[PDB]
Amino acid sequence: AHPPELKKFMDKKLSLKLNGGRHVQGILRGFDPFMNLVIDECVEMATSGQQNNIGMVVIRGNSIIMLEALERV
Amino acid sequence: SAFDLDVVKLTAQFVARNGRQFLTQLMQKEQRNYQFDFLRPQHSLFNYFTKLVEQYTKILIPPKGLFSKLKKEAENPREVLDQVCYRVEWAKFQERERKKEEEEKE
Amino acid sequence: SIGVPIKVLHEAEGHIVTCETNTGEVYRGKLIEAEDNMNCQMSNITVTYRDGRVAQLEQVYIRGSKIRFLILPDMLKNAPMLK
Amino acid sequence: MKLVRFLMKLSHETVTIELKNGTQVHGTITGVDVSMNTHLKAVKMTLKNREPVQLETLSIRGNNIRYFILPDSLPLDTLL
Amino acid sequence: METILEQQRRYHEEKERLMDVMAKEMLTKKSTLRDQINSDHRTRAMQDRYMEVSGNLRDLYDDKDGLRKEELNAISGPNEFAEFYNRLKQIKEFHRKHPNEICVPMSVEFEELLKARENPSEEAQNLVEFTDEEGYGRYLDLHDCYLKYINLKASEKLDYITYLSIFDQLFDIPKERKNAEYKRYLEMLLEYLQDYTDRVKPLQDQNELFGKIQAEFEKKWENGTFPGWEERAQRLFSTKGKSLESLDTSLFAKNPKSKGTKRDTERNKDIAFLEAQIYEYVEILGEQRHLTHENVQRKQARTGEEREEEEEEKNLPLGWDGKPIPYWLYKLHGLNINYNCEICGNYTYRGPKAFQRHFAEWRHAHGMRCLGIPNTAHFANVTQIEDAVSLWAKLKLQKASERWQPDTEEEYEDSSGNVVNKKTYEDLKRQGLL
Amino acid sequence: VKLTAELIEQAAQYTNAVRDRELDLRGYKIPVIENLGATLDQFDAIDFSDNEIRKLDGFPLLRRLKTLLVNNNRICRIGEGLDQALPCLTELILTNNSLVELGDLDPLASLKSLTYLSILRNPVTNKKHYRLYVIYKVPQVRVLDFQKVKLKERQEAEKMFK
Amino acid sequence: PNHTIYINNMNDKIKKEELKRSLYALFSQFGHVVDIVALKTMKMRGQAFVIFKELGSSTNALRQLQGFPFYGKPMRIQYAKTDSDIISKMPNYILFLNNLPEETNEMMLSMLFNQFPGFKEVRLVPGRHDIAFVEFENDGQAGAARDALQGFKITPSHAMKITYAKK
Amino acid sequence: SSKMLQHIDYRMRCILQDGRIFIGTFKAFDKHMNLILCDCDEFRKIKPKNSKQAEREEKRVLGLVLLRGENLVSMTVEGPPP
RNA sequence: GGAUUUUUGGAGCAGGGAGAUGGAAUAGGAGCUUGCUCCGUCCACUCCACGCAUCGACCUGGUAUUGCAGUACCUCCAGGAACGGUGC
Repeated sequence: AHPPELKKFMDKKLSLKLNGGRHVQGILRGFDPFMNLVIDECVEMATSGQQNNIGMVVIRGNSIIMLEALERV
Repeated sequence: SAFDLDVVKLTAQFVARNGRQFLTQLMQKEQRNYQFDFLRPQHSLFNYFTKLVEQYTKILIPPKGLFSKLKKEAENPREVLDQVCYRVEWAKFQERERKKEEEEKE
Repeated sequence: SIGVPIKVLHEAEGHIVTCETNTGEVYRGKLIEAEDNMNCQMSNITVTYRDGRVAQLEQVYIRGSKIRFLILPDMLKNAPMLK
Repeated sequence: MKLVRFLMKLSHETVTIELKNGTQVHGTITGVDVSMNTHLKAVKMTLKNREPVQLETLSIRGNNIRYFILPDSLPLDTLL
Repeated sequence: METILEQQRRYHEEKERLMDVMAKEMLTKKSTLRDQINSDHRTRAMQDRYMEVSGNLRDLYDDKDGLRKEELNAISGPNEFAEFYNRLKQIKEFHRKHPNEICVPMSVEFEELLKARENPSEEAQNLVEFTDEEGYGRYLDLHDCYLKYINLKASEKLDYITYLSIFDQLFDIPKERKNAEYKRYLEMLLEYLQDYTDRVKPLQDQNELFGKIQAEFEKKWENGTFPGWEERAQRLFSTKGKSLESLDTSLFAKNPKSKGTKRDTERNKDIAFLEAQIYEYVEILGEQRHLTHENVQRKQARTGEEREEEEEEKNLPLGWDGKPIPYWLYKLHGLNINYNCEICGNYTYRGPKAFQRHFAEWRHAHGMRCLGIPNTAHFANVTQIEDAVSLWAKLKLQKASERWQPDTEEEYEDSSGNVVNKKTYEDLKRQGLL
Repeated sequence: VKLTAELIEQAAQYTNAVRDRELDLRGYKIPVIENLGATLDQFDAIDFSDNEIRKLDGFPLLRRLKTLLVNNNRICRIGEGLDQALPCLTELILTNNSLVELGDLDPLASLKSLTYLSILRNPVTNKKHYRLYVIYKVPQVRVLDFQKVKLKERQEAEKMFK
Repeated sequence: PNHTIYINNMNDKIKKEELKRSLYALFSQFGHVVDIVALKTMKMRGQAFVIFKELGSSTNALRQLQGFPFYGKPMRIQYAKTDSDIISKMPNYILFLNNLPEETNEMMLSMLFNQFPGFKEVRLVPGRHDIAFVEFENDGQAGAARDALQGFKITPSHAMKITYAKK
Repeated sequence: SSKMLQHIDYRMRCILQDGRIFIGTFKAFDKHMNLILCDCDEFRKIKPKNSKQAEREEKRVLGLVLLRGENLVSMTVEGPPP
């Protein structure tokens, strides 16, 4: 029962690796103690270099086992 | 010591080949310009020399390693069981002998 | 209750560690912020993605749910957990 | 009630565990806790396409097990 | 070296030590049954040590037949004797003795203090040869073949009676199809059983029993070992009948007896060896399987305490006249109160002055000695040992303080107008300056 | 003096210099090579610093071995059954040893796994074409006298002594 | 001297791990291998250190391997100026120390004099400076370390040599 | 009970989520039982992808590894306690 | 206290095609053993689309550094792919 420490990373850019080998490039926007980091301006990155802007991805920590930083925040 | 034991081994090698009671390979070694300190019978080493001679004889009997070799030992645990039981029977008779001798002396 | 595993994770956070994840995503770097739920924040890390092009990123959020293991300070072998 | 408590009726008990990594092992486990935690002993284990590997004191997990086989002299209703 | 002589020397030492060890091991014994099985194995293995000696000595003619003619001369002597002795007259002034010239075979083939094993006898035992309940020769492993048969047949009533009946008999009409892999499974259970038997009869000639069993497999089954009165001759490993003995033989080497059936004379070779070994092992252990079955009946019907353990096999203080002490008096003396004396092996005392005198009583004295701190009064009533050690620590410091030590206090000027202590003064004095 | 499994179990089996499992037995002068497999498949290096082992022999079946120290020893020859008992073996460091003649290089070649070797301080050292014999007999070798092997050396060592 | 021994002057086209394997094979002989501190950054390239169990072990590997051939150039090994982090977390009986520092710390002087089987005591002559007299509870130890210290470096600005005290 | 609490402090081969064996001188347990394996290494199958090439294992050592609770398939002892 | 981070599980599975190319001694079926024909598990060579790229370690020779500090891993050019998993 403890929220996660995305606190200075919020409203900033992360490039995330979720299951299916997929990537979500986006802004940290919203979460729950369930770690469900929700990315707006988030775009998919497939196996091939194809990428689609998804509008607002509420990407559950159910799969996303990685995400790297674009800046220092 | 290893040197004295080697000298006793040479004494056994000479007692295996001494073919006459007055002629051998050690009659020369006794008074032939060298030391001969195992040649004494009044030395206690004479007894170890006699044991080494018994060993050389156990190697010099034709059934002991000259030209015939029996495999009832090299592949024989049944004859080995027979021999164990034979040693044990000799031991039982000997225990009886010791008990009877102790009783008689007492 | 509270895990000496979590005490080990707290002694392994803050400096260079090397986490290893499910599909081979292994990040060797400053495992800055790890919470007892193990969602490890690494900093200035070199992560392989099992891809052998083990490239260096910054401030990654490597979850611990996929974490196969985590190489920690070799200096705390005399931990207070085991002692 | 659960059958975790039925598997709690196993100590000095000849069992056979088919575990999660294609494993199949004969084992007299050491002691099993409420979350199925049943540590093996003198166990002959063979995962998928394996050998009869021996563990004299091993700790077989819970949710990483698949199937359990109890003794033959084991009264079922008395074990649950 | 000495080959036709020293080789026989080594062989005589080996066989003689082996014969002494064999006589002792086969005359005296022990109480243990696992030890008895291992010791029968060890008597067989001592025969085997004499056996290596004999395998070296019985074909050892490559030195004898050739050196008996060169050493068969009657002319030479002190010449070669002097070559040898002048080589032997090197500097052997190394004044020490060696009993490791004759004193090996006793430590090789004798008994030990904790496990009666010789130089070889570091791992001599029934270590892996005895399972949990098997008992080194008390029970056997029928559970594994039983589990294999269970997984094969899958019968809702393949229970104790059926198992024991299939595993006791020799060659009845079997309770499972031998024309399937059940025969091979019986052969595997028989391989385990035959290993058990080769461990349970270790003093018998293993190779000779093997040769007898080989003559058995090669003549005693197929040359009319089972007579009859279809009934003249038939096979339990072939499943072909004979109008007579000649018909049986002729169908042995006919076309359909050569390669025209997957159960042919060679196409049933593995299952046939399995059947033969199983029948022989069962018909030998008709008493052993019987004792194991009696044991199993006990392990099925015996009570829980016996079965498990065999598988695992008013406070009133005294008066001078030894009665209760009455209650107001007990309250006065206050025995209820107990004192945890940690120094005394966590001894705990009732009665307060009792407690106190204990500090000079023995158990406390011992406690002190082994604590590493004398039983002086200064610690009496300090019962915890870390307190005791820090107390005696500062006490030590104070005793060393108030000691006058001339080494550090008593101090000496050298001649050169500068001063040192007694110690350093004498140090540099007697190491050549002062 | 008896070298036992006392001194092999009490030996140190832990992180070596190159971060491998090493088992040191320094300070025994152990001349007896027995009772070793009781490293229990958790060892790759067997070290006998300060030993007097009459030659190179006496090891158990170790399919894992990755380093062995037989330096400061009494190695005179080289025993036969080394490869099947050390197939993972590349480091058998037998410097400060007393190998003499190239007949002590007879089992040296039968290994397929030898790359990091040392037999330094032996009278087989200053002999002419000794490193030539070595670079002939050791195909898969990479570390010889702590400097790389050479294809020119291999050409010399194969071509000579036909 | 130091138990941490410097081992350098080899090639750089060789690897850190590979040269570590070579150094282990060639160092378990002259000393013990505790840890090989090897950095192949540019500020300290082509060099490493081995932390041996004994200081005389390290200096003896240095004095025997005083230019031993290896890895592209004969490698030179000496004692270090200090010791490594593992060991950091861890003829007569009396002899005059000449070139005895008027600056040395009695602690390190004691660890020097007790390199040998325990020394009796060291007495740095506190009158006319630059002299000492050290005695060892084992005279063979005194003579051993005093002969091996003839010309010994301590505070390398000088060589601290101890000979048998005279009559 | 805490079964492993006797067998800890020795080099123990812990099994993986993917079938490796990792002999670490195991320390301690939990309710999730996440492993803290000290002096710990790993080794897994170097698959030849063929049969005329044979199967081995390349040596990896993490030292002290904090194996997350989702790891263990088993825990056996492969080294006595040093 | 079996629901998005650890213990009631997403685990299982299968290796791309072909040539009058070949090995199964002790092991496959039928043509009712031998001979010979066709048939449902691999590897060695060769053809494609060395199953395709990255990078890492290494073998090859040349090549820059003489230097003190606690390491994911520290030269550069060029070849080869003996080895690893990442996208199809």
